[PDB]
Amino acid sequence: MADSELVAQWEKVQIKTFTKWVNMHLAKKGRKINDVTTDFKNGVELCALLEIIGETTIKCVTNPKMRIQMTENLDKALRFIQSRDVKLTGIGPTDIVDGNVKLTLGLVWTLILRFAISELSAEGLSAKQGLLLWCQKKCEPYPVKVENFSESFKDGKVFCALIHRHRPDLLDWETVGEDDRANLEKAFDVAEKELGIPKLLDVDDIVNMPRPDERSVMTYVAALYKVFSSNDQVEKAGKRAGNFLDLLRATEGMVHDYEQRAQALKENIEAAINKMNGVEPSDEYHQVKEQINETKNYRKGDKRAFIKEQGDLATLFGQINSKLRGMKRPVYVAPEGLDPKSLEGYIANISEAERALRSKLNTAMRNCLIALRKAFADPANATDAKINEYRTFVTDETSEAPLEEQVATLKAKLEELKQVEAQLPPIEEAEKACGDANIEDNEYTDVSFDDLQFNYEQTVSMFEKKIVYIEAQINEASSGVTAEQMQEFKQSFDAFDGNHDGILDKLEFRSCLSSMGLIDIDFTGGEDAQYDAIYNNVTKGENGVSFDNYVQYMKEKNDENPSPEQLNEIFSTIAAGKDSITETDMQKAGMSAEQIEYVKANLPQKGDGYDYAAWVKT
Amino acid sequence: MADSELVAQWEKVQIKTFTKWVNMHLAKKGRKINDVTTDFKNGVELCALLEIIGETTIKCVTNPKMRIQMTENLDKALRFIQSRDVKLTGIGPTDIVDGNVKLTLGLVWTLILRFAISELSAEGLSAKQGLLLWCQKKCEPYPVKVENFSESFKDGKVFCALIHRHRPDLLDWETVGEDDRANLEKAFDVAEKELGIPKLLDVDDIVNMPRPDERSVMTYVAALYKVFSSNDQVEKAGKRAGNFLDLLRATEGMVHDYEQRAQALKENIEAAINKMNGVEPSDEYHQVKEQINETKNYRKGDKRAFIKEQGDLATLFGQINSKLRGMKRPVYVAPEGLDPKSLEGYIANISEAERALRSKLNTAMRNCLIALRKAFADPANATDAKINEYRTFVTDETSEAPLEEQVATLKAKLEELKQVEAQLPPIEEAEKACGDANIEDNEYTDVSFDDLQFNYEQTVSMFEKKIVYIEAQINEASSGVTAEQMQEFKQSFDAFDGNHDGILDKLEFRSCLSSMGLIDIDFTGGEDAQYDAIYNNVTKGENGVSFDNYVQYMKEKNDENPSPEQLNEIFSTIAAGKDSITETDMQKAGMSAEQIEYVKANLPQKGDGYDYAAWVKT
Ligand SMILES: [Ca+2]
Ligand SMILES: [Ca+2]
Repeated sequence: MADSELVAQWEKVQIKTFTKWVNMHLAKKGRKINDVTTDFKNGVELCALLEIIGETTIKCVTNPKMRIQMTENLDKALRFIQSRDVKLTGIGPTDIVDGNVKLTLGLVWTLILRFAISELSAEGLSAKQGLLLWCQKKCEPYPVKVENFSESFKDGKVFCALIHRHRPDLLDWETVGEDDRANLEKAFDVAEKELGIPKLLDVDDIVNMPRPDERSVMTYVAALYKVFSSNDQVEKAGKRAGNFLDLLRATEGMVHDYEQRAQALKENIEAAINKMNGVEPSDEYHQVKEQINETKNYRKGDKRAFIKEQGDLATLFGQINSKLRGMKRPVYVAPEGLDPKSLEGYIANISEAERALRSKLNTAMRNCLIALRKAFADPANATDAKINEYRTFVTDETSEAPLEEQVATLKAKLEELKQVEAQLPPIEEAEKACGDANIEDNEYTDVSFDDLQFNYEQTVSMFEKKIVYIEAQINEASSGVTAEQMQEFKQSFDAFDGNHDGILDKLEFRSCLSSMGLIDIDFTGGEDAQYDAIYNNVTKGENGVSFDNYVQYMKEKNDENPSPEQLNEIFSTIAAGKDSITETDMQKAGMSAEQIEYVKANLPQKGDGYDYAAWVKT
Repeated sequence: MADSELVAQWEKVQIKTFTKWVNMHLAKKGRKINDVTTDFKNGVELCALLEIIGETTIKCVTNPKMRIQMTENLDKALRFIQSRDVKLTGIGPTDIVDGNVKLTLGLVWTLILRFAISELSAEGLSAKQGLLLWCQKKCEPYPVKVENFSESFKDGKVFCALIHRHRPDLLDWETVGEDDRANLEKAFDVAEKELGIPKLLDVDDIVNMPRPDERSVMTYVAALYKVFSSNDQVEKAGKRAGNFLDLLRATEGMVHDYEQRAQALKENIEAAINKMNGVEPSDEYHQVKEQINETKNYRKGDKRAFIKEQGDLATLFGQINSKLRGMKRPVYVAPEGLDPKSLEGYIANISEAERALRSKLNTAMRNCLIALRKAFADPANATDAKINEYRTFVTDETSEAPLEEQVATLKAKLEELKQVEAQLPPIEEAEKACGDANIEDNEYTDVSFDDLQFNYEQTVSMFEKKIVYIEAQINEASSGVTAEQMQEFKQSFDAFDGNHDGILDKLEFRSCLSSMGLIDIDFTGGEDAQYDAIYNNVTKGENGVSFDNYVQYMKEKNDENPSPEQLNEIFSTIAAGKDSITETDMQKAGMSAEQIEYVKANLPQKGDGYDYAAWVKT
């Protein structure tokens, strides 16, 4: 009969915990019982416990005098119990009054089930088993087995499981799983101070006993169910889902922003490649420079922005994926061809498009450059060569032809070279072009434009000179001008003829004459009127100065000059016979001091006089 | 006796002309004679003729009464004649009184010689012959023979010769040489109106006679000699030499000016060639451009001036030579090596020096150019190639080596490439150089500097990424971070780390957190003080943010996130058992409208509720 001590010990525990359960409710009305087996005998404490948990007015006798009134009290109380789905055919009021142990404890038992765990029953499952299923489901991750209401809860790691499964903030879990005194005390303490569940079970007489009482344990779990089921626990569970949903919702915002922007970037890179593939490399320099310059704006602007953006997105996609890795949720997969690895390839492309464009533009500029240099070099080299061929021709004097023919030949060859004059202003333009295009190296020619202009002018003037000199040779008999002499007239005349019309202007002629100093008249209140008349005298009409008129004048002025014999007479007459010319003779003759000085300077002296034999020598 | 009519005829002419000579002198005192043979008989007219030509007072009887007084008169007159060198031993006063023809005419003759042509006699030459020599010398260019005083002067072209030889302004010469009446009348007329010589010879009785009288002709020539000998004729001859000397003197000025200037030009061209031959073609671009530019100043300035000056001088030398050709004088020969043909060669030279210099400068610029392009192209091509070799290496995943070794290998190869970073700023400088030197074509490379910088940065970042990911693989067991997961942390952290010190600044960290939105706290009067404390919480000291600290925080934040089973409970508790979550449950649970919207948006609906089987699925 050892299986008799265990039955008793349990009764001692089941009386403690069923008492601890009644006054937990009675307390809300200030009432209290000491022992369920003895304090329910008068009926009063049961009726008042029923009125608090059931919320109905039962007005029983507070001080029952006779066993009849105690019984009277219980019938009113038993009517209330029976009305709710409870079976009470077995028990009568007579024995609950007597204070019968197991029937009182069986009645306290029936009420508990109705008022704490009746909700659990599920068409094929008793109150005990539906509560057991509720324990079982809430303990799936935990290293406990929940198999009965005695053996399973002895350990007490199942009591801790029920609090951590519902509220992980109140008792941390991996600090559970060794001591049986500890984990229980911690759990009963947690339900007492923070859940408001009174310590209905003693910590010491569950650890001391081989198996705890099944009914006592069930009472506590039911109380635990009501607190965790409580409205406030639902509210706590609201805030928790809130926190989790909100993070996903901010993360929705993050995936939307990335999507809008990733698309944008893909589109923009695409736009750029169309532009780049589209542009066609110019033949013209200022255009190609402009095309080159264009690329530099992109490299400077957009290109920079496109790299940065792809960066930022690779950032965003990574960050977003971290957050879902963090939430234990599945990773974000970006729409086909908007993953960042895809995105990076797009950058690759426009980099590939740029490199192909500028290289294409590079050869353009190179080619353009070459063409520009040859646009001045090939003509100028053709032209330098032409003038030179004609230079050599006028330089050649091996001809054995008649002079009149040589003149005709010359003027004929002159025309050709004169024709060249028009090609000069195009080549000047082509050199200037090379200048604008910034080239300070030619490489195809040494020659310059100014060299061409100067060489041409010289060769043209060279022809003009040889023409006149052979024309004056032809004319020597006819007009008494030394061929040689004529050159000098042509030479002088040309060089004042400011235009090249071979006629001197009234202004233009005066300077020529003024140069040679033939106009003795100077200043005198500007007494150049004589010139008005001299101009007219020279030009018979003529409204300008003829080369022939010019020459006429000069021949006329030359005729005024005495011959050397005629010169001799003048001196003879000065000296009155003697060849020696004394200073006194000249002074008496009236000559200016300066004239005398020249005579002395220029004439060899014999004795007291100056001989003039050498001047007459010819 | 025909040679008797000629002797008479002559006497008739010699009386006319000897009379015409006496009263020419007598006129100056108002006195006059009609005939020398009859009016000298009284002596008075002779004495008075003697007193005018001799300038001495003889006071003879004006009205001689007796043949004795007439004779008396002549003795006084004959004393005066004899005193001057004259021979008069033959003639007496008695016969001159009688009126003897040939002796009177012989006495008139002797006086004429003394008072008009005595000057001519020259120790071996009679008065007649010295006068004849004087005629002979003054008629050297003329087509006359002067052989006697009769036959030679008959023609009269010798009388014209004497006036043109002395004064060519009064009777022009080539309008002489046909008519004998004409040329004589013109000459006698010229001496009458402009010389003041009276027509002592009749024009008609020299043309009518076979030979004119020798003595009559001589009388006129003597008179002609005195007028041409006259002071005023000397003065006229002064002005004439003046005019000729002065022209030479102005011409002296012209040869001096040319000489000073021709020298100058020769010297200056010389100076210029020394400069040109002296300059040495630079290796450096800005210098060579400067050397090129220098030439352009000369071509623009001096060169122009040197051509002009040589022109002007060729003008001056020609003009001067014309004037001496004009003066019948010998031509000016310029000092050896200052003739204009010489001068033109000097211009040739400096043109030759210029062409050699700029060509030499041209190849310089060409070379300079090439060097400059290769100074960027060869390094950049070396560098593009290096980075790419390292790119391929990090791209290679064929390795079968241990991970720890692969990490060591990687960081080791990373150092090398990190070293390159310093070569980048030199190549940027070398590209910029090419830019200043105005080259928009390269030709030796397609590559750019920005391409190098970007490719480098990408490859360096590529290494950093693969290092951390293999390091997180190695660490997975130790620290419960998905290798993959760690990247995201590194990825995010790096991208806010504004410097590259792998530590985030207080400012720098806040942005990172702010980005992810983990800091719920915002605005509230700037209530970021919590952050002060959160920063400190993250960084234990630490005065910055550790990558390990960063990661710690994130693991900490990740741990706060419930598992999918833990998520299930929260929903179970909301729904109080049923899997279907109604809107009302969530509203009663207290959840925000937005949370509810997300639930509906994200969760498949069964009946009246929203299932959460898929979220728990994992
Ligand atoms: Ca003109
Ligand atoms: Ca930093």
